[PDB]
Amino acid sequence: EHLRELRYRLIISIIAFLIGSGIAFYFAKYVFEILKEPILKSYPEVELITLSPTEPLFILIKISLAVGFIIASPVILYQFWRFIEPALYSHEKRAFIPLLLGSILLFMLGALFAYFIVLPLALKFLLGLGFTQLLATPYLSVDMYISFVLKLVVAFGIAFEMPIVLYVLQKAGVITPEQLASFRKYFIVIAFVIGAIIAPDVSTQVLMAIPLLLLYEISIFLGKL
Repeated sequence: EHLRELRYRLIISIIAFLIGSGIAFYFAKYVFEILKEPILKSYPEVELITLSPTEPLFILIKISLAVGFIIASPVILYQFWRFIEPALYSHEKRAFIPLLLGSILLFMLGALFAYFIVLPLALKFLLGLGFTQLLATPYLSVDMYISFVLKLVVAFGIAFEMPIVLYVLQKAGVITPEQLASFRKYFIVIAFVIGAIIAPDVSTQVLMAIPLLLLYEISIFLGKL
């Protein structure tokens, strides 16, 4: 039965996923403007053009999905939690609700952080480094950028979860604070691996990474038993 529950909770997450995608589809052209402002106001000379033959949808869809995972996270986190505790780890259920709410706001926070802190600071190191304006004007490619923004905004939105998800793991006794202090070095690559999978150059890869690592240090810090 431990095996069937997953097949009955996963479908509840994907089905809700398609609901947040259908709704977002309409707010795609809107959410799309948002993702442009950072560049349309900071560097108006920079020109973003669809190098593609006529693929403005590919961008509208990719967005309508990721962001769709943002508005649907409230259900996703719910199904997730209700599949592990009290299910298999915790027990009390008064600690369940606060888990949902917290994890919920932590998602919006994890989502806001990147879009308002990471992404902006990223571009600054991408083309905002010195008077290197001559090598970049009708050069900007919407894809590279847009694709970057989203992937970056999501990875961070989720990454933020590790804490709470790991916090509960420790309180239950599955993982001790020390076991992590010994995984510090190994995790460093993790943050540098994910940081390389979405960031173009070192400056960016390193940038975003640090924040995750740092937050991961908060988790262990919370290790107050």
